[PDB]
Amino acid sequence: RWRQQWSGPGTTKRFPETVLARCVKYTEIHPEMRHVDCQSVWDAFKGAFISKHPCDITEEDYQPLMKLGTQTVPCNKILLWSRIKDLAHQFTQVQRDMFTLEDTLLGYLADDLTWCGEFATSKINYQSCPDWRKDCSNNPVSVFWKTVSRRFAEAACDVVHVMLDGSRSKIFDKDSTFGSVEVHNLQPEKVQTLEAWVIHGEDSRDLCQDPTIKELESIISKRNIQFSCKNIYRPDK
Amino acid sequence: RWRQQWSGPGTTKRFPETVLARCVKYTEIHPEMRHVDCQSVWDAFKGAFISKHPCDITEEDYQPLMKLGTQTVPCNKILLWSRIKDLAHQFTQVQRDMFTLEDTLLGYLADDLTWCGEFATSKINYQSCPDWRKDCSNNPVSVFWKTVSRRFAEAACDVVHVMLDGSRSKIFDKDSTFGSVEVHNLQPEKVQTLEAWVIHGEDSRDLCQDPTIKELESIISKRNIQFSCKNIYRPDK
Ligand SMILES: COCCO[C@H]1CC[C@H](Nc2cc(=O)n(C)c3ccc(-c4c[n+]([C@@H]5O[C@H](COP(=O)(O)OP(=O)(O)OC[C@H]6O[C@@H](n7cnc8c(N)ncnc87)[C@H](O)[C@@H]6O)[C@@H](O)[C@H]5O)cs4)cc23)CC1
Ligand SMILES: COCCO[C@H]1CC[C@H](Nc2cc(=O)n(C)c3ccc(-c4c[n+]([C@@H]5O[C@H](COP(=O)(O)OP(=O)(O)OC[C@H]6O[C@@H](n7cnc8c(N)ncnc87)[C@H](O)[C@@H]6O)[C@@H](O)[C@H]5O)cs4)cc23)CC1
Repeated sequence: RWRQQWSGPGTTKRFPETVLARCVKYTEIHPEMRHVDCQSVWDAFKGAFISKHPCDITEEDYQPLMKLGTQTVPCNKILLWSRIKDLAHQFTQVQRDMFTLEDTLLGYLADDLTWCGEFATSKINYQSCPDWRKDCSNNPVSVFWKTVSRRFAEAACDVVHVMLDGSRSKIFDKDSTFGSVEVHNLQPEKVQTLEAWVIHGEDSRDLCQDPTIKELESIISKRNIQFSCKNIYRPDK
Repeated sequence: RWRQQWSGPGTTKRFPETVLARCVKYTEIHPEMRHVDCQSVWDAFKGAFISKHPCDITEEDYQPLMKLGTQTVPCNKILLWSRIKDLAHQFTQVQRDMFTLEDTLLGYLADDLTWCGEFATSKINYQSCPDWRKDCSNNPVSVFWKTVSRRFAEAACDVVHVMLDGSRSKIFDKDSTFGSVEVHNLQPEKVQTLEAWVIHGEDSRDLCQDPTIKELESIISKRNIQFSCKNIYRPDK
């Protein structure tokens, strides 16, 4: 390998223009967030990773951006999800009431983008960016999602819902973002119940009996939060 | 996390003095290598990782050191090993004929040490060093062993022996240094046979029938190298 050769795709083409345009469009769907200066938002985003080594990013790097993208969503209307992105977002696009992280400004900005800096320059690396597994874990994208997913989980309250893919071999994966960051940052003072919606892909079983679901229950119970689980048998309906 | 916070142990206490002393002692066990200037060897070693980000090390970083530690060992007398370090080295300490990588100068120098640089300084990081899995793969230690193990495998010829731990659940592990670097760098022009010695830990089975051993055979066969396997039932004897 050569210096700064990473295994992952490079920064999304036209990433600066895309983030700015997404901030502009979000400010229009959500009159609550028109107080946001989108050029300031982008500057803070760029400042989090530019000129920094893309294997050495910190949560504090994103703190200016978290401040400018601070957004109050009803803490009792949070939808977490794991490995069922399409249905989770179609669900909140109908409800319009419930919020996934991608329905917040910061999640919307970053959704499906990749980015990283060419260290020791002020330039964006369009050639490759670190892969979390093969290259390094503290890369600009992974650190961003770890930090905003933790803050999203920390803000939830009352009954927190999580949509899970029942057609998977690991319905609950302790190593996912949900299993490794979000579930452990639910605050028992604010959160009374974690309710899992296990979406079936035809499986007549009670997937709340699945061993990974029982594993999730044990994690939740040890945090002094109650657990609830429901089968959703016909995702269509 | 904070900047340069790694998950692995810091550089071995007194690492510079240890590497130098080990080079001195090796030059005395092996009159063949007294042409080696140990201060030059250490300077090259230090130069490979000092002032470089410990998540961005390259094979070329170690090329000055490889040159100064060039060592000819009989290519037909190589012993590779995986997960049976103690017996493999007791074997070559008796034989004195066969060489593991730790019996070469460079392997001897680094054996059981850890090291890394504080990036943007010329100082050694004694607090922590990247863990290959949790932090980043291209760290000074992992890159060193990947590079010297590849060159060791590239130099082998005729019948190459590999000692393996038959008491393990994965007798052959495709992800080990042996499985992922060494076996794929055996040169079919030089190497006629890879012979596995599967050491038993009381298991009367033919462990050459093990599925991971058959997996190894398939890898070796696809490289146009013959395969041989032997059970060693009484490691004591
Ligand atoms: C002891 O310390 C261990 C803690 O280390 C954490 C482990 C997770 C890691 N996060 C990401 C890393 C990453 O590199 N990229 C590109 C992401 C892109 C989008 C997102 C999003 C998260 N969320 C919220 O979290 C739940 C969904 O996320 P889930 O992971 O549960 O569901 P899944 O369908 O499996 O993933 C979806 C995408 O994310 C990628 N993905 C996941 N895991 C990855 C990993 N380990 N490596 C590389 N890709 C990873 C996957 O390839 C898919 O493109 C939801 O409730 C959201 O509220 C919405 S978007 C996350 C990442 C940060 C560091
Ligand atoms: C698609 O690209 C994938 C290629 O990526 C490679 C994967 C392997 C990695 N190598 C090391 C990484 C490392 O961070 N450190 C501290 C090492 C220390 C000593 C050595 C030595 C190798 N050898 C020759 O190789 C065979 C034995 O080695 P084996 O691995 O087969 O047997 P095992 O008993 O399991 O390991 C023994 C020690 O090495 C550590 N160990 C292994 N694997 C590791 C890993 N992935 N992460 C972190 N520790 C790892 C393990 O914790 C034990 O302390 C022999 O025939 C030698 O000739 C003699 S010393 C290697 C490393 C380099 C990058």
